[PDB]
Amino acid sequence: TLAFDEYGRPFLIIKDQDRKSRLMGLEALKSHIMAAKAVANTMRTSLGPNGLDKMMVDKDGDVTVTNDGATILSMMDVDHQIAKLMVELSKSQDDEIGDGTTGVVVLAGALLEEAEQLLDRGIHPIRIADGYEQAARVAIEHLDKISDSVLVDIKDTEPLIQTAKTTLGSKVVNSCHRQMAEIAVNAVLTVADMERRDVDFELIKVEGKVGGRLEDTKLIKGVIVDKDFSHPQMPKKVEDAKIAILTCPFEPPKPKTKHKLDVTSVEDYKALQKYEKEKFEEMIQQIKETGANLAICQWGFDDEANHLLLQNNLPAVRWVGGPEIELIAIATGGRIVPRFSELTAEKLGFAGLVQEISFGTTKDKMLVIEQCKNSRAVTIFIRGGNKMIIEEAKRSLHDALCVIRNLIRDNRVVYGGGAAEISCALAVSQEADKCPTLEQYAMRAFADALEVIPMALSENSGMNPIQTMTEVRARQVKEMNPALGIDCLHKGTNDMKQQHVIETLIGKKQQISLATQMVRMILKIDDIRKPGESE
Amino acid sequence: GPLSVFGDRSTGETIRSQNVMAAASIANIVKSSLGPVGLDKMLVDDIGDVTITNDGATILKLLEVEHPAAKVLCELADLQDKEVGDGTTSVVIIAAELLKNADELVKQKIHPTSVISGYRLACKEAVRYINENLIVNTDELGRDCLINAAKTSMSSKIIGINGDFFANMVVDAVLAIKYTDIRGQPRYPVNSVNILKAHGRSQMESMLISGYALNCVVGSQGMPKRIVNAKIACLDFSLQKTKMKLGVQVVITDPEKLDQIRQRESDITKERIQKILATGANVILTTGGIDDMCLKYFVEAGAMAVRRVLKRDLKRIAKASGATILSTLANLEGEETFEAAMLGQAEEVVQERICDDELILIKNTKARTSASIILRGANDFMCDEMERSLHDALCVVKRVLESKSVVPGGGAVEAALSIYLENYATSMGSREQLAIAEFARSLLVIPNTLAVNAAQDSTDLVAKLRAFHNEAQVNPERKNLKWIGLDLSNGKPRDNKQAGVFEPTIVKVKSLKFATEAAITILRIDDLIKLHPESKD
Amino acid sequence: TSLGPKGMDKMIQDGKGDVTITNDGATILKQMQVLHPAARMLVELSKAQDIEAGDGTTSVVIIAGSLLDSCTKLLQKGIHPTIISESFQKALEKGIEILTDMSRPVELSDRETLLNSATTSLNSKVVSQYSSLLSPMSVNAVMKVID
Amino acid sequence: HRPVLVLSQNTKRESGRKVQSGNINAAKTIADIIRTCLGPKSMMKMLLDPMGGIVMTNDGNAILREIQVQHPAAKSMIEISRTQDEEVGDGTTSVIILAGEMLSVAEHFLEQQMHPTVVISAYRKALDDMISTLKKISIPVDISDS
Amino acid sequence: APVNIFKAGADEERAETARLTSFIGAIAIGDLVKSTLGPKGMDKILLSSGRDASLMVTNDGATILKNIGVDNPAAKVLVDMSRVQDDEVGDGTTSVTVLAAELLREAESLIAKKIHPQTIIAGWREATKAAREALLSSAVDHGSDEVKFRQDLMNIAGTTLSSKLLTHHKDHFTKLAVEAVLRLKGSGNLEAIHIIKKLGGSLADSYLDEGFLLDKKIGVNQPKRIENAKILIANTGMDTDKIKIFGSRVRVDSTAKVAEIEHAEKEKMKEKVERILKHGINCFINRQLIYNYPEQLFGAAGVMAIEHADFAGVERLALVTGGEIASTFDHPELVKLGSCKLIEEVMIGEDKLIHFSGVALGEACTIVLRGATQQILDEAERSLHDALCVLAQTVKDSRTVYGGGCSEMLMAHAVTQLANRTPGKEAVAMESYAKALRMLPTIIADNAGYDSADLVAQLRAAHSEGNTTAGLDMREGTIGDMAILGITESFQVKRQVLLSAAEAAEVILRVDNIIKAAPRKRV
Ligand SMILES: Nc1ncnc2c1ncn2[C@@H]1O[C@H](COP(=O)(O)OP(=O)(O)O)[C@@H](O)[C@H]1O
Ligand SMILES: Nc1ncnc2c1ncn2[C@@H]1O[C@H](COP(=O)(O)OP(=O)(O)O)[C@@H](O)[C@H]1O
Ligand SMILES: Nc1ncnc2c1ncn2[C@@H]1O[C@H](COP(=O)(O)OP(=O)(O)O)[C@@H](O)[C@H]1O
Ligand SMILES: Nc1ncnc2c1ncn2[C@@H]1O[C@H](COP(=O)(O)OP(=O)(O)O)[C@@H](O)[C@H]1O
Ligand SMILES: Nc1ncnc2c1ncn2[C@@H]1O[C@H](COP(=O)(O)OP(=O)(O)O)[C@@H](O)[C@H]1O
Ligand SMILES: [Mg+2]
Ligand SMILES: [Mg+2]
Ligand SMILES: [Mg+2]
Repeated sequence: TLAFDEYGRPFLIIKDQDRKSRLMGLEALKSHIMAAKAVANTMRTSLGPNGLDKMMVDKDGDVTVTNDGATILSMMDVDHQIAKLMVELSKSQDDEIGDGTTGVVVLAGALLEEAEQLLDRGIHPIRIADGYEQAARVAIEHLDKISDSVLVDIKDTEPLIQTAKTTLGSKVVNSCHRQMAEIAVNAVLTVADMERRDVDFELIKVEGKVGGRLEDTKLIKGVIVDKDFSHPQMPKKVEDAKIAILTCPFEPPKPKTKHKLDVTSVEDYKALQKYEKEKFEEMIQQIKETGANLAICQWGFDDEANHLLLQNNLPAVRWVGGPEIELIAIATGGRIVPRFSELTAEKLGFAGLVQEISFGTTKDKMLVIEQCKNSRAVTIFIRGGNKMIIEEAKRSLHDALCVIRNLIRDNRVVYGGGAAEISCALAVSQEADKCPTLEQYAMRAFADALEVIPMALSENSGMNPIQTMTEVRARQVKEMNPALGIDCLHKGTNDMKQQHVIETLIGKKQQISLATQMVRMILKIDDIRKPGESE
Repeated sequence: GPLSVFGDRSTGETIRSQNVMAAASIANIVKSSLGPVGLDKMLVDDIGDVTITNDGATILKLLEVEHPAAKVLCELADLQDKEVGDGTTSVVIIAAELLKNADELVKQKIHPTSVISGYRLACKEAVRYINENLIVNTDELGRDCLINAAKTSMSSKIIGINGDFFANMVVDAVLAIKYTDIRGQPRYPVNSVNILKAHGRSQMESMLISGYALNCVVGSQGMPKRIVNAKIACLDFSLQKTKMKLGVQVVITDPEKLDQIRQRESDITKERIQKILATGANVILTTGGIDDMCLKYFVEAGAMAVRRVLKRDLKRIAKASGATILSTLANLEGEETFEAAMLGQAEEVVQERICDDELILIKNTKARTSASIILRGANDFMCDEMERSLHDALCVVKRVLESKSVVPGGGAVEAALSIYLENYATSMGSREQLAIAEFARSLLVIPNTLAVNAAQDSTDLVAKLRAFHNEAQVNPERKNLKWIGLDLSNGKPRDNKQAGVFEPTIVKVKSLKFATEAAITILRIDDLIKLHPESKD
Repeated sequence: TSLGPKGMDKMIQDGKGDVTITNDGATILKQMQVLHPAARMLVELSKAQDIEAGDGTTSVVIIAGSLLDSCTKLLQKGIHPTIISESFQKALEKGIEILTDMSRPVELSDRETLLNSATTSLNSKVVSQYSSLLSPMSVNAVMKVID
Repeated sequence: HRPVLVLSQNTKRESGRKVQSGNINAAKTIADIIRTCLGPKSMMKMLLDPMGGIVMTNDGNAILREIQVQHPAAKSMIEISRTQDEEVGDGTTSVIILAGEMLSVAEHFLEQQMHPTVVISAYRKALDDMISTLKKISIPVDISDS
Repeated sequence: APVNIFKAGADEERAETARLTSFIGAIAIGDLVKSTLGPKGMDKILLSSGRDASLMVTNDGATILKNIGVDNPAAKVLVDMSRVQDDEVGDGTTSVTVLAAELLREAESLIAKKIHPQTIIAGWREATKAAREALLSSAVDHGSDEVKFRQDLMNIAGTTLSSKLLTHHKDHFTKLAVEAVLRLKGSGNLEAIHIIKKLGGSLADSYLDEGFLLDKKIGVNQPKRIENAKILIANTGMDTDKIKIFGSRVRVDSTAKVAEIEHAEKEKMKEKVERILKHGINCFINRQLIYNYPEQLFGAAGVMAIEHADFAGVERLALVTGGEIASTFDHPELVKLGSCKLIEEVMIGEDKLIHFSGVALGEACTIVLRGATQQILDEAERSLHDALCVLAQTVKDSRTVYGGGCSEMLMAHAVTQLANRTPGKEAVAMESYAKALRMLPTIIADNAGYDSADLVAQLRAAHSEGNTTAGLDMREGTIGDMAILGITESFQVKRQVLLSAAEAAEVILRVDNIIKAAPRKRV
């Protein structure tokens, strides 16, 4: 018996074993599938362009309406260790590619649902997991058949816009489906290093301010910071700005150590007045000798230095952030100068229309940089009607900035809309008979689970799943298999090449690879050692 | 998703390991009370009652259990008393070791239905081998078989003396109650021996009363307490005043007729007491009640009247003394006849001194010459132990006289079956041979427990025990080593034929049949569902 | 795990304290007392098998537990449940015609045919080792009282 | 609140040397109570009853009946003095001291790895020789003499 | 997810109670502020449970929703929608709340009709595009001929203040709102119009000051009024400077040198004031505090000293006098001084305020709000703030549309004309968009007590054949021409009512799952 021996002695193995939970049985694998299918059935309704959004409420009461699969599973309070691995699966897709975070959870729940009927037939769970590796290898090699792109980043941006429209077509930015798609294309190509095929997202600043509409979202080539002119009579428009970027506060120079400067006579106190009076005239003249007409400072200003800016016609901002001035020196081509004595004409930045824009009745007055000269840093200014449509557009356009980054890493594409999943399901079924020795049932469960993603698009579009999928799959066997999928309004024919539904190759290559390995770590587990109550 | 039952469900090898520990929790208790080197226990209740016993049935009946696999072994000991009567520590150890060795088989991914079918091929072969390897019936040994079989049962209890005092009283008790039946059935009803207890002198003063020992008093202290050449009148009706029934009421319309009805309730009562006493009856036994008015007629006439005796005691007296159990008046519309020729007979009815109580004895009863045993012990705890040890000793000589066949005790049967079943598993064994091979190792726990409780050598004495039994089966040179047992006082294998260690045949045949059948039911608890207690709703 | 000759029995201990060992599917589900309302209809399904047939009790839960399990993928394909109920009747009416072709007409006068039928039902119970006595006693108790 | 899967709930188990040498100390404890009530130089022992009465006596039977013990082997020694009180008159205090001393020497042999059945088989052989010794040293009494 | 729930204290719902709680929580927000819409709608009084409850009556829909604290998740989208409407245009926060709630009420009628919710989104995007062309083609521009633009500005302030507490004060408060923005003559900073609330007197006693008012009265022994003065303001430290050298002590050997240092400290503070009076000024305004040692120097020279006005007080004085901040005094030829006529002190509500009467280049105003209670002054300040923000954007965007229900029937007519040229899948969703646009004149008509079932039916029959300027006349209770009565609103205000309500109803209708997390410290 438990907690007692046959000789009457107490039988205690581990501490607090009465409040423990242990399941080996045959339902330990069944509890992992029913916990993972409910996550996949939740994310099934938010797939495709007809996917409905979800309303997420934080612990503080903040409400965020999200549609991407990365932020939905991350903002949950799920205390289930099987469903916690589905959160890290959608997070791993966002960190690597960042487009199929919703589809990688429905695919992982589809592989576990097909493995439930295979488990009742007597197949070992590692034998299903070894059969999924031999089946996912066919889906990787078949996905690299038809793949071509003609992007040159000069004038052939038409494959780049249609690739970003597939990512933005499922979000709430379909009103700006042509305007905002061209923003994310030009924001990547101006900051990407084509010699190394590396894109840095630190150069792409994504800012948002309430007011206006979604059509007022513009791609500002430069930087957008909160302007903090210390003088209210400062000119709010500079036509040709020689920007003097400095990191020294407008003050007498204070050392970093303890000084305790001694004053003995009245000649030393009169020397204190002439020291600071000549220091504020030296820090102002050393900027005017370089020909500068705009100053950026990280730290604060003194009141004595504020009026000397207006007398010399030198506008200056105050209290700029850390990485904000790092974006100014790249957008203007200037250098960040530590002191005032190291200022020169070569370390100045070049900019055109430097002005602040007031938005309605607020007092923000953000910076707008219209003209530049070969900048490697852009800033997207997202506007909207409320904060729910702006924070989602920051998440929607970030997925559009990632699919252009994946095209520079790999210039091979596929055709989405369920066209690649039906074509990959036929490749596993053709190799299931070559040979059907042991893993015949494990490969057919992989092909039946790959058809869940295109049949979820038929369910959200108001069609029938088994009626529409049987028509599309039969047309790819009777002839050579084209880019044949589905759509919501269906655009006439079902040809994905004519409807311009273009997805990246490495996006769907990591959808099958990550969902197979996450299934292998939740099939190769036969015990749960969770505790009982909290305290 | 899962089952929505409000109780508790445990599947797999969890219950398959819990039932073995439930059976081993009972076997490890009674392992210290087996054989002549076994020791008694103490059973203390919550109210303060102390019960000192070593029998396998009295311990497990008073002990509370909760597990469903534990109630099978506790009810297995209760069946051994009715079927055999001394075989009720050995069945519990075998039936728990049958589950311990079968648990090692089902952990080797062997199906339990092959273990159940493998146990039936070994249980039926064990009864077949023990019925073809007996020594002799009760004709060659004579009275030496009944005494030596009685001393084997007493060796595990408080009456295991070196002499033959308690052994001769049991054989003389069963041989005096030989009741014949139809179609040649010499039955020996051992329940007719009234076993009485009294805290008196030592165990060597236990009287063997040839007759019956009634546990009652005379009542009125004016009757002669010793009647020689007595005539027992066994009757069952209350000798009280004539009370009318519910349907009869006394509605008098004349005041002169009042006192004649009041005297009629005692005149009809005394009319029965004068016609049962004028026929020479001196001893009157009554299961009802004799009130103080009717006790005068026995003091005046000089007769003994015993009131409020048991109904089970009146049948043992009237059958042994030739008396007729009469409940009312009878014999073809007769007023008061009583059938005086059907009175009982007795040589002497004497109330002796039983250490500050009154006990009535009947000497030889003149018709059947029955027997009753009065036990004498130090305290009441020894008298309850002496009663249980004597009742198990009466059941041993009952089965020997009925079924004239004895087997050697002290592990001699379990040693011969441990080697014959290993050769039996090799001949016709394809997939169930592992269950027959573990049936032989489970039977070896009976000589193994005799070596543990004696603090002797364990893995060498039993290894020397089966060395003689192996040569008695593979070397046909008339070695006659089938009766090799254990000498627990010396620590060497001895011959149980000359030593006088005899046990009945059905104390091991019914033990191997009940332990194998109980091991099948506990082997099929692969799934167990326990619901919540429905007490307060 | 309680189906077939290689099946094991189950023991259900109720709240009163009367724990019984049972292998028949009708006796198990009446003692489990499942609180789910859809699972209580499967208890009454094995009850009517004990009334009509008597020897179909565990198998009626394996079929009905798998016909609903086969409807898990059917309800995730846009198929209406009325269409599944029409097609399950067409598979039921065709299913009896398949079992009728496998049937062999026998007579009650043949004692060897009635003996092998009763021995099959005893192979799943605890009396499978006692089928040499109980299975002849089951036939002789029936064929002498039926006329 | 789920119940704990136990067997033989709310009962104790004790075996080994703690029961063999434990019943000796319970027998030595009662024999030390009435040890000062055997000789003619004995003293009375005032007892208190749950009814409110007082039993001031030095007889070995009346003392042990007023003692409520919780030890199971201590309850056996009280029934010994009740047996000696009903059989004879002045056979009380002597049995409790003698049974405590026969168990005092029996505890010595239990430490020598000797089986308890060997000591009892030696006690029964010694009991049969104590009866024959008293019958040889006895003397017939003239009951007619006053 | 309800079946076999794997959450600790969190709950969720999918497609059953998700749209049920979203439609209940959003209609109850719109039905709350339904009674505050129109020129005859009542007002609300907002109260707390205690602990400085601070009751604040407001009729504007943004101030009601920002203080209630709704626990519903979908209702916070409409609360945040009205917050952006107050920050962008400052008007229509009540109109955008009822319109976004009437769209979801018509979307609740499409629940039982089994319409797909993505079809309603695609049907409303085409309906919103048709409604943008109705307001853009009906907008009336105003370039030259400024005597018609100033008359058009009084129709904007007369329409905004009619739906507030200032009902029978349109003869005065319209002139206080038009001339306040007209004196800016530039950008709508919306901070030069400093509103001062003083108790005592009626709302008709309120006025627009021709100069500027201030607090922190002029010194101790300084003159109270100087005619034809030169105003110089400052943002510098006067006394206890501790000038910008952290880690500097006075380490002397005797106490006689400490008396020489503290006399040298007061000489440098005297020399700083001597650099100020070299400009030839008569008034001094410092943002920081002025201690006693420079206060005696200004009083001996006959110069005023206004100490610690405000951080934004020197900005309004720089826009009303035409000077500069001038925090450093070392170049008198590069510091521009202000101009004024009278700096006399006036007494408004037993409080002496510094009146800057007769200032030059006065691009700043001061509204002296006087009311019966503090609750009226807090309502009239928000009512004037809702009127000055529209006129600050009407001078930037001169396009105006005809309000009073006329703009909503023009938008509903363009949707209904294109609803008949569409197939039946999306035409039902477009008809529900046009019915919600007709609810906005229905709420205005029913709040006065008129027959709303017939007046909107007369507006729909009028706009179906001509009558692009026909609207609802709330004065007599009939249908009149909006160009004759002069009931106009701005184009950017009416566009943000249409556009933000169509975007906010798009978010809530696309929600099929509300997964709320477990809150903290709630048990
Ligand atoms: N025009 C279209 N026609 C058909 N299918 C489409 C169309 N646009 C998008 N899809 C499908 O919608 C799906 C949206 O997946 P998504 O949720 O964005 O993945 P992730 O969560 O990884 O970003 C894609 O797999 C794509 O096949
Ligand atoms: N003199 C002896 N020598 C060896 N073994 C003995 C002797 N006397 C008894 N035994 C053994 O002691 C065991 C006592 O079993 P017991 O507990 O009486 O069974 P039950 O509980 O069924 O009555 C017997 O199996 C017998 O083999
Ligand atoms: N000798 C055998 N060999 C193979 N299978 C058997 C044998 N005997 C019985 N079975 C199987 O065991 C199953 C027992 O089913 P059972 O539980 O009796 O159904 P029900 O609960 O309806 O009575 C039968 O379906 C039968 O196929
Ligand atoms: N005068 C005496 N001299 C020596 N011994 C005595 C004398 N009188 C009494 N005794 C002893 O005192 C003992 C008293 O025993 P007692 O406690 O009366 O026994 P019980 O409890 O059975 O009555 C006797 O055994 C006796 O030997
Ligand atoms: N004189 C008038 N005639 C007709 N309608 C009017 C008049 N004045 C105001 N209204 C109407 O009253 C409504 C008031 O809306 P309001 O609550 O101010 O919106 P918000 O809260 O967004 O500022 C306006 O939509 C306008 O059409
Ligand atoms: Mg996408
Ligand atoms: Mg059956
Ligand atoms: Mg308004």
